[PDB]
Amino acid sequence: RNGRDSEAKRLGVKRFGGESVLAGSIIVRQRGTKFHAGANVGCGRDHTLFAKADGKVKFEVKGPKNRKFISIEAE
Amino acid sequence: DKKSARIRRATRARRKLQELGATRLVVHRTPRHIYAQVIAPNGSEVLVAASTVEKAIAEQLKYTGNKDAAAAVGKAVAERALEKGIKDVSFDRSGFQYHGRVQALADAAREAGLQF
Amino acid sequence: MLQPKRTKFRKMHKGRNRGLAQGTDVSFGSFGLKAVGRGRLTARQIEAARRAMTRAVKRQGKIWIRVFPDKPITEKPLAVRMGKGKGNVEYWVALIQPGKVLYEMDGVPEELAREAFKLAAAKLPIKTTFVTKTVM
Amino acid sequence: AKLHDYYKDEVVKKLMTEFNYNSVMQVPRVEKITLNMGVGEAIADKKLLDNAAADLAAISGQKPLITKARKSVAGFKIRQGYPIGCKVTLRGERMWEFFERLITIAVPRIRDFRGLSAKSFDGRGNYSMGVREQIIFPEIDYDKVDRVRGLDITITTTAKSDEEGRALLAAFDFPFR
Amino acid sequence: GIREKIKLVSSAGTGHFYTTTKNKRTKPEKLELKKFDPVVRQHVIYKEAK
Amino acid sequence: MKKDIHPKYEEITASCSCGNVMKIRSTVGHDLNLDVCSKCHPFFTGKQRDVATGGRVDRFNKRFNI
RNA sequence: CGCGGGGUGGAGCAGCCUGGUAGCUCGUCGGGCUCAUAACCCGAAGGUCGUCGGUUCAAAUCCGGCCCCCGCAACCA
RNA sequence: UGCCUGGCGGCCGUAGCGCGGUGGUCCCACCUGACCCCAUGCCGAACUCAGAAGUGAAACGCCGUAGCGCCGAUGGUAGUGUGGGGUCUCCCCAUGCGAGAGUAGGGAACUGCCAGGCAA
RNA sequence: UCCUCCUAAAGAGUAACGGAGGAGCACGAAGGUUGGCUAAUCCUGGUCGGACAUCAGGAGGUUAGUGCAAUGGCAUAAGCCAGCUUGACUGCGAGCGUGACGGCGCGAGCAGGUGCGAAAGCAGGUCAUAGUGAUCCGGUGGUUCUGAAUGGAAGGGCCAUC
RNA sequence: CCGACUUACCAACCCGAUGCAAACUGCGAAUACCGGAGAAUGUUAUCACGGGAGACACACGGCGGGUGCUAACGUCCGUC
RNA sequence: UAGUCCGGAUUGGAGUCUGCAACUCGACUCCAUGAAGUCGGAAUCGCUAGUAAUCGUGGAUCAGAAUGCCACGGUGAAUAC
Ligand SMILES: [Mg+2]
Ligand SMILES: [Mg+2]
Ligand SMILES: [Mg+2]
Ligand SMILES: [Mg+2]
Ligand SMILES: [Mg+2]
Ligand SMILES: [Mg+2]
Ligand SMILES: [Mg+2]
Ligand SMILES: [Mg+2]
Ligand SMILES: [Mg+2]
Ligand SMILES: [Mg+2]
Ligand SMILES: [Mg+2]
Ligand SMILES: [Mg+2]
Ligand SMILES: [Mg+2]
Ligand SMILES: [Mg+2]
Ligand SMILES: [Mg+2]
Ligand SMILES: [Mg+2]
Ligand SMILES: [Mg+2]
Ligand SMILES: [Mg+2]
Ligand SMILES: [Mg+2]
Ligand SMILES: [Mg+2]
Ligand SMILES: [Mg+2]
Ligand SMILES: [Mg+2]
Ligand SMILES: [Mg+2]
Ligand SMILES: [Mg+2]
Ligand SMILES: [Mg+2]
Ligand SMILES: [Mg+2]
Ligand SMILES: [Mg+2]
Ligand SMILES: [Mg+2]
Ligand SMILES: [Mg+2]
Ligand SMILES: [Zn+2]
Repeated sequence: RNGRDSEAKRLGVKRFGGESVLAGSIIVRQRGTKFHAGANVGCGRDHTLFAKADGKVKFEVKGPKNRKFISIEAE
Repeated sequence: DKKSARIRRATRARRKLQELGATRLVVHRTPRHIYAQVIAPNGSEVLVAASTVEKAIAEQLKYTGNKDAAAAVGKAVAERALEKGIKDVSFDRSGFQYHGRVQALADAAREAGLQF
Repeated sequence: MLQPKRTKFRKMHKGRNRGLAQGTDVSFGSFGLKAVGRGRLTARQIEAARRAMTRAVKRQGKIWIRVFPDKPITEKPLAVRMGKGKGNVEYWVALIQPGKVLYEMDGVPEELAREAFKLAAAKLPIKTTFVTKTVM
Repeated sequence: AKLHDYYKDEVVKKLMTEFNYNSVMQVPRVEKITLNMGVGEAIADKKLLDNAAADLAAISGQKPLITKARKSVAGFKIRQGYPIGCKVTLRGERMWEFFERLITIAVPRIRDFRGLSAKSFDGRGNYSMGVREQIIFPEIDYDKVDRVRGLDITITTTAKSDEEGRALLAAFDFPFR
Repeated sequence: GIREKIKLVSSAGTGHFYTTTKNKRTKPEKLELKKFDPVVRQHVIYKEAK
Repeated sequence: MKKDIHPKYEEITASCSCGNVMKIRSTVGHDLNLDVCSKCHPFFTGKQRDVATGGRVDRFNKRFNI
C-alpha cells in the first residue's frame, strides 16, 4: 500500500548570519513563515525571503510573539 | 474594547510604514482635542508636534472638538514642520476613518505645503 | 492483557532501549519491585505476574501496575520470505529500563509483600529487586 | 420615549435608595431589545421567511435582518449560509416606544395571561420572554396572516446580576407572576 | 475536466488574443475582460471565442 | 437610519374602553382602538381567584347545613 | 498468505457505480368469500442495512480493522 | 526639577492574569443629541458629525498583595566529539562540551523623544 | 509520474516489495485593492424548538477556519463580510536557489499602460508546497522575414495557440 | 405527568500524583555545516577550461537506524 | 356549503328521581366542552305494496333502569321486459 514519497524541495536557510549577500540573493528558502521579513528583506509568493540590498544577514527575535525576523545591515 | 480595536486597525499601516522608512504624520483623534505629530523614521522620537491641547491653538478656537478646530491643527503642524524642513511625509490614520477631523487635518496640511 | 485502545498508528519502529528509567520511586504504595535488568515485557507477562501476585496477598491490599505496553511488536508468519512489508502486530511490549518500578503494593505486611514479589519475579524475564518507599 | 423620561427621573432615584450606588451612572439601564423570529421552516417554503420578515416590520417599526445558518446541521436539514431566521435590534429612541407599546398594550393582550416569569433571567441581567401569538400586537389585522408565528423578545440591560436586573424592570410595572 | 479552454479575442483592430479557461456548464455568460493589447497598446475589452 | 427601507412610523391615537387615551407611534395606519391597557388589566386580581379556591370541607358544610 | 464478490424485514433477491428519500415476490397479521380448508379479493404491519471506528452537514452506500460465506489462486524443479 | 495624563516607541511574560485600594484641576473614558458629512448586508452598538449637564459605576491608568503564570542559579545527573576497554541487543575509562526537569531564590517591570496640567 | 510527514542520525540530500495519506483539479471569482470584522465548543435564559436551526450574555480562547491530503504558517491575519474592479497585463529583469542535463523556482527594479485608495502604497493570479509531459508531425489567427528566371502565390520561418 | 431520595456499580470534565511516543514539543545539547578574521604548516593540497579514462556487481568492522526474531558471513541507507 | 348554527361522542361542574344504598355500576336535567365523521374497500342484506322508506306513540319486564322486543297509527314510492 505504501511506497510513495515526494522529491525533496531543498528548503532551509541558504545564507546565514554575518554572510555578505547581494541584491536579490535568497537568504531563506522556506515553506511557511518561520522567518519573517525584517529590514531590507522582501518576501516572495513562495514565502522565500530575498535580500533587497547589498549587506549582511542578521537574524533577530523581535516582536510580541518572539517570531524570527531577518534584517540586513548595509555592509 | 473600543480603544484596543482601534490599535489593531493601526498596526497594518504602522508596520508597513517603517520598512519603507517614511516620516509619518501620526494623527490621534478624541471626542475633544484632535492631536497630531510628525515622527521620524526611527520610530522613537517626534520632530514636530501640534494639537489643540496647546494654549497657542485653543485660544483661537470656538471649541477644540470639531472640524474648524481640526483645520486649525493641520495648518499649525504643516507650518511649523515647514520650519524644520520636513517636507515629504506619510499620513497615518491611526485606525481612524479618513472622513471628518482626520480628513480636515490632512486638507489643512495638503494646502500648506506638507507633501502627501 | 493490557492493550492500548486505538493508538494513532498501527505499527511502529523497533527502537533501541538505551538509558535508565524515570519511574524509580515508590509513589502510591509502600513497597516495590524495581527492575534491575534491561528488557521488554509483553502484555502476557505483566498480566501473568499480576495473577500470581494478587493471589499471595489475597483480596486485601492494593496493587499498582506502573507499566503499560503501548508498543506494538510485529511477527512475520512462518514460511514467508523476507520483504513484502512490515509484518502483523501480534503482541504489545513495554520497554523496561533499569530502575523502573514495575509494581507497587500497599495494605499488607512487609514480609508478606516480600514473598508476594518473589512469586511475580519468577514470571518476569528481567532481574528485579525489592525496594522500600523512602521518606523523600 | 414617553416612558424614557419616566426612567431618567423616577426609576433612577428609585434604585439609588435600594442598593446605595455611589454613582448616578451605576444604576442599571436597558441597553437594547432584540426581536428574534427564527422561523426555521423556510427550508420547505421560501416565501415563509419572506412573510416572517414582514411581521417584524409590523411588531417593530423597522426592517428585519434575515439571518443565515451559522453551521450546517442535517438533523434539521439546513446548510451553511441558508436563510433560516430574522431578527430586529431596536435601540435609540425607537426602543422606548416599543418598550412602552410592549408592556402597556401588548403584554396585557396576551392569550391566557396570568403573568410572566421572574426566573427568566440569564443570571446576568438580561430578560428574555417569548410570545406565542403574533396577533397580540395591534398591527397584525388578523385577516392578513395565515400562521401562528410568534417570536421571542430579549431585553438587554446594563445590570451585573439577575438580582439587580429584576429591580430595574420592576419599576416598569412588569406583571411578573 | 469540464473546464474547457477558450480564446479571449481583442475587440480592437488586431487579432491578438489571450487564451484562458472557462467553465461552460455553470457559467452561461461570456467574458468581457479589459486586458492590455500589445499591438494597439491601450487596454481593450476582450471577448470570448474558440 | 437607512432612508426608504423601513415602514411608515407615525404617531397614532390609542384608547381602550376605560377612558385611557394613549398616543404612541406605530406602523398600524391612521389610528387604533384598544381593549385593555396596563392600568386596567385584571392582573391585580388575577392571582386572587386561582390560588384561594380550594377546600372540600367548606363545600361539604353547605350540605350538612348544621 | 494473495485476488475478486457478497452479508439488507421471517425466506430469496433489487437499491450502493453517481451519499440526503429503501422496493419486489413469498410468508405473517386482520377482514371477506365457502358448509369448512386451499385458492381468490381487500387492508396493514414488519428492516440494528454483519460489526466497530473514521470521513462528512448527512453513511446501507465512501474508506479501514475483525467475524462469517462464496468463487479463483496455492505454481517450475 | 518632581508627581500626573495623553501620543509614538525600545524591550518584548522578572515585563501577563487574579484579589483589594485608589484618580478626575487638566487629560481620558463614559456620556447628550442627530436637519446636515458619513453610517448599519436591521439598529447612531460600531463608524461619523455637533457639543458637553452629569459620572469615575463601566473603561483605562496607578499603588499594595505572590493565590497562579513566569524567570531561575551553584551542584549532580542524562547525553555526547576524540582515543582506549568490557560480562559488547548495552555500558565503562581518559580528555573536552554539558542539558531538561527540580531546588535556593528573583519576581506583581525597566526606559527614551514630544506635548499639556500641576507644586514651584 | 507528481505532492505531505516519518525513516533521515538538529545545513541540503539520503535507500528498501519500510511506516501514513493524497493529486491528474477548482475559481471571472474563491483573483486585485480599499474599508471593516474575527473564531470552535460548552454554560445560562428564551415561541413552535428537540442531543444539535435563529436570538442575548458569560466562560473560554484560536481547541476555529483556511476549495481538497499532510506539514510548515497565519489576527500586521493568508480566516470572514462588503464597495469599486480586471495586475489571472505586454516587453524585460541585476542577482540567487535547484538539478548531469532538458528543465523548474524566487525576484527588487526599468519602460508602456491600468485598477483600487484621500495618500503612502499595493497588484504581472489564488497562504505555500501536487493538479501534469520532451521532440516530431499537423491544424488555427497574425506578421511582406524568405519566397529557387522576374511579379505574385503555394510552402517554410517568427509570434500567439490547439 | 411532574419529579424527590437512594445504590452490592461504571464513569465525562476539571484538580493532585505517575509513565510512553518515528509520524507529540511550553525545552534542548554534543558534533556536523555555512560565513569572517588570524598564525603556523602542506612539492597549489584549490577552482575553471581542454585531451584520455576507467567505473556505475561492491564486501567487512565501528558508530547511528529501517526490515527480520535488537536472528543470519541477512537486507537496505547515513558516516568513517 | 363551511367541518360550518352540520354532528353529537367524550369530559368537568352543579343538580333531581327511585331505592336501605347510585364508588365499583342507574336514568334524566341545566351550564360548559364539543372529537370521529364530508355517503364508506373487498363483500353483503331486506323488500313488490298501503310494502320499502321515514316519523312519532303505547305496552310487557320493572322500585329505578332501553337505541332491544311486542304492538299502533301518520306520510308514502320505484320496478318487475
Ligand atoms: Mg519510495
Ligand atoms: Mg518530503
Ligand atoms: Mg379460505
Ligand atoms: Mg473605576
Ligand atoms: Mg548545571
Ligand atoms: Mg545491538
Ligand atoms: Mg536548567
Ligand atoms: Mg523518475
Ligand atoms: Mg536534514
Ligand atoms: Mg483564497
Ligand atoms: Mg484589511
Ligand atoms: Mg429550554
Ligand atoms: Mg437552548
Ligand atoms: Mg483575500
Ligand atoms: Mg491552498
Ligand atoms: Mg516520435
Ligand atoms: Mg518567383
Ligand atoms: Mg516550567
Ligand atoms: Mg546531519
Ligand atoms: Mg569555516
Ligand atoms: Mg582564512
Ligand atoms: Mg547499472
Ligand atoms: Mg548498484
Ligand atoms: Mg547495526
Ligand atoms: Mg552483507
Ligand atoms: Mg552500500
Ligand atoms: Mg349544552
Ligand atoms: Mg376529520
Ligand atoms: Mg311475495
Ligand atoms: Zn383601559
